[PDB]
Amino acid sequence: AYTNSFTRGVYYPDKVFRSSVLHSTQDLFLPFFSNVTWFHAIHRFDNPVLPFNDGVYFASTEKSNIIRGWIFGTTLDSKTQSLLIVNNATNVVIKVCEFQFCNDPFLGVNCTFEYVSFKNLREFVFKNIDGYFKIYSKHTPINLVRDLPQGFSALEPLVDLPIGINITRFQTLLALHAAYYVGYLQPRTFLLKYNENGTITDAVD
Amino acid sequence: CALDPLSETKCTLKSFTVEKGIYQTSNFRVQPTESIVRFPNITNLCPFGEVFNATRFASVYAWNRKRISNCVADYSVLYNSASFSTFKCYGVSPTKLNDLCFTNVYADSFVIRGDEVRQIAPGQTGKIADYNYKLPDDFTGCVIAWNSNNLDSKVGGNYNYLYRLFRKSNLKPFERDISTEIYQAGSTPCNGVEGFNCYFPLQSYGFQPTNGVGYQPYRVVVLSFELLHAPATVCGPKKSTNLVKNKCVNFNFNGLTGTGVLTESNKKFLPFQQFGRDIADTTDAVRDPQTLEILDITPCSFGGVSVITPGTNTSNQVAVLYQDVNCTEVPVYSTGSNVFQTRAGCLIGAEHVNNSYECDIPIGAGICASYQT
Amino acid sequence: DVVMTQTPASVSEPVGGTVTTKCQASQNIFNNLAWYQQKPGQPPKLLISDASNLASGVSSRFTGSGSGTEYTLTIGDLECADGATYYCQSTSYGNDDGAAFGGGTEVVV
Amino acid sequence: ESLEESGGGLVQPGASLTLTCKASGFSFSSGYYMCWVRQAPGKGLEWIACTSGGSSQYTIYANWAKGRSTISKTSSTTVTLQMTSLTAADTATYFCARGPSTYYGMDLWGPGTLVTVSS
Ligand SMILES: *[C@@H]1O[C@H](CO)[C@@H](O)[C@H](O)[C@H]1NC(C)=O
Ligand SMILES: *[C@@H]1O[C@H](CO)[C@@H](O)[C@H](O)[C@H]1NC(C)=O
Ligand SMILES: *[C@@H]1O[C@H](CO)[C@@H](O)[C@H](O)[C@H]1NC(C)=O
Ligand SMILES: *[C@@H]1O[C@H](CO)[C@@H](O)[C@H](O)[C@H]1NC(C)=O
Ligand SMILES: *[C@@H]1O[C@H](CO)[C@@H](O)[C@H](O)[C@H]1NC(C)=O
Ligand SMILES: *[C@@H]1O[C@H](CO)[C@@H](O)[C@H](O)[C@H]1NC(C)=O
Ligand SMILES: *[C@@H]1O[C@H](CO)[C@@H](O)[C@H](O)[C@H]1NC(C)=O
Ligand SMILES: *[C@@H]1O[C@H](CO)[C@@H](O)[C@H](O)[C@H]1NC(C)=O
Ligand SMILES: *[C@@H]1O[C@H](CO)[C@@H](O)[C@H](O)[C@H]1NC(C)=O
Repeated sequence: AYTNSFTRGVYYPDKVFRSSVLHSTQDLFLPFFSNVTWFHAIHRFDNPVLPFNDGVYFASTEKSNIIRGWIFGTTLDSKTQSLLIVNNATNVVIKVCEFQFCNDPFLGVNCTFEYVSFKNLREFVFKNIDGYFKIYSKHTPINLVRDLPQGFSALEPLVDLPIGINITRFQTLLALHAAYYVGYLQPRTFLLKYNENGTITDAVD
Repeated sequence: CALDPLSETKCTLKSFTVEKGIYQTSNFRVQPTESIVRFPNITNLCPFGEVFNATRFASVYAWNRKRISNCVADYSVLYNSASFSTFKCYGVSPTKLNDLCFTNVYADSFVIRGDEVRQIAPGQTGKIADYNYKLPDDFTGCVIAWNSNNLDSKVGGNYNYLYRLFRKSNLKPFERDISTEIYQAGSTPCNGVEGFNCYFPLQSYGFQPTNGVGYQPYRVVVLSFELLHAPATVCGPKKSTNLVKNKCVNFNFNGLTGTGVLTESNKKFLPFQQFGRDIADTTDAVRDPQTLEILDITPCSFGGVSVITPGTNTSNQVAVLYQDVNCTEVPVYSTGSNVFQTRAGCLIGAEHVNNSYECDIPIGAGICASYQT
Repeated sequence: DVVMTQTPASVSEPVGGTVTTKCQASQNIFNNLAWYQQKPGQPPKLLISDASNLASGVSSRFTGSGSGTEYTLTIGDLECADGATYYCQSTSYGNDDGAAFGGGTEVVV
Repeated sequence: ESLEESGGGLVQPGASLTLTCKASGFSFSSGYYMCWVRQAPGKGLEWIACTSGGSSQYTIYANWAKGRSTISKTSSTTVTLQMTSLTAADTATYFCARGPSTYYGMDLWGPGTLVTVSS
């Protein structure tokens, strides 16, 4: 099952501030009205393996926060060093340690780098450029439970950790005692409309 | 060509007679007053506070070993502390230790009585140095010990601290051995712990507050260093010079390295954003990394320098118009008695007159200068 | 290199009195000071080290105190043989702080 | 123990001089520093340089004589120090003193030698 991402998937390309300026940037983005992939997790139903291919846009709408973390690695089966992010209520954990995981690892209800920091829809972009791993996030409320709604919402950077490990494959975690969308980025020039306050209110491909 | 504005006009015109009018001769330019670098605050400050003011140090024979790397080691806290009385340290000056950058740091922390505090030094021989902890001859570390009689010693003598007094050989530089093999001597029949010429190599000395200062325990830490044979991971802090506003100063905020005047800006910034740019891709506002506020930057005042003069035959008196600049920063001309300000610029050497006549030497923005009685 | 400023240049005290000599540094030395007595025609002799410790064969009359940047040397019960020049010197051998002496201070009985 | 100096005396202005200190009864271990000090005929002591003993080659120069002195350990019992571009102000008495690695004061001072820079 697929869906089409109307306008979502745009982030601030850099920490530069601009006011009332239409600024054109050539960067890795998610195309407008592009078909992105749907996944189910209720009822069985499991999460499959995904590639990276120059960045991932991940948008999960949740009620009880089934999503619990991400795995980014070429192999991530204890073969080579792999980035691991685990989101717990206590704190967010980022490791590079090698771990062996089965085909369908479920969660009950050497390390090189480390970091510690359906009404709800969590939007994210994870990218790897110039050896830098970048995260952009938003948590706008959605009143539509069928699909992501028509509209726009900019994405704000949260972490710029230099992991330095090439990623060509990615997996998500779920909780077992819930659909989510995955898009794809590629170089596509955008024209972003900066507000008087610096917020990106509109963008054109 | 530099004596006075009339001479500058003559040089630019390449003629010894200058006709009545306004002639642009040179370019005004305000040089930066100074340089300010407001670098951000500490990225990863792992201190030696817990290493030094620890709950209890380890025994001298098996000392507390710590590795310091991938940090910003603040040596200033150690430098400012006057409680240290045996700062017997080599290779680096205490004041320049912050500037010095090393790949690795080793912390060897233990307790030593005042009698053998001397023995904690390279090239020194003694029972404690040769049995518990020895320093290398090529010692680049930093030895710091301070009094702890009020903390370590207890009533009736303290026995939680153990040291080795008997050993057949001497410890090689930076060697730890907790095996504590039984000491043997003479005919060596001592299979157990006690025998002829046999004693336990480990022992404990009662530490008392009323004991002599030489026998009083001191807390001692050795900061072993090493040369730059690799990219450095632990280093010192950076500069935190002050900020100056309403003055043309070269500034460095988070590597911006821009030159201009700084003012408080009414424009708002998003928390992640650190600086702003114009429609022409030129920086116009910077968020200060040290303190979160916005500073509007505008380029150093500059503009043409024009000489307004009548015919050199009529008179040799001239006026100077600095185009598009306010007279406050113009001096950064000799005839400072009258200095008038107009939209065209700052005019020096001419007096304003309420009366209006036909234009003779246009200046700009509806103002003309003329030579009259 | 740290510099030693030793005052007063010349002092005069009667027999049995006390004479105090002040030594100041440009940076913090953390003790590591040595007080010396030099008689004319004789190489300097050590009196006090570590700014508080007295060596063997040194009378208890000599006493050094102070910490940080300011140091003091006092000599009690002055004797006829005590007439000499006293010096203060940092003992930083391989610390880049140097071991420069201060201005010599002669004493008059 | 004892310390002795040799190689001093009259030196022509603008020339170079070499001074050697020889020890008797001990060796230049890594726990002792060989230091050099000078004394003007009517002035106080002026420190020159030091060199760590043992296998260490660490050496510290003074600010005034950073480029005009060369101190190095030739042997476990003998040390040498060289002056360059001698002037009349360098006429002084050189003392060879040892300094323990514990950073105590200098003990066992040498008798000293006089060097005169004149023609
Ligand atoms: C989405 O677009 C892709 C690429 O053109 C296409 O293969 C796919 O069939 C589309 N999905 C739907 C549901 O139309
Ligand atoms: C971490 O991962 C592997 C696991 O086999 C280990 O052998 C290797 O030395 C480590 N790599 C780095 C770069 O530290
Ligand atoms: C990208 O992955 C390849 C393996 O296909 C690896 O050789 C290369 O070093 C990686 N590049 C970076 C920047 O990590
Ligand atoms: C811009 O100004 C404030 C800044 O907080 C913001 O709340 C307001 O909604 C913004 N105005 C518009 C028209 O978007
Ligand atoms: C350190 O930098 C931070 C940056 O947020 C600033 O708020 C703070 O005042 C600075 N100084 C101290 C002593 O924390
Ligand atoms: C911790 O140790 C440091 C060593 O520099 C000292 O300055 C500081 O006062 C100590 N802290 C307390 C709370 O005693
Ligand atoms: C200046 O005026 C004088 C007298 O009025 C005249 O002779 C001369 O030619 C004039 N010079 C110029 C350059 O016009
Ligand atoms: C300089 O002139 C400008 C332009 O008229 C004026 O707004 C400003 O207040 C003046 N600045 C100073 C420092 O007097
Ligand atoms: C021109 O008029 C002003 C009032 O606007 C008057 O005060 C002033 O004297 C006149 N200017 C000069 C330079 O005399």
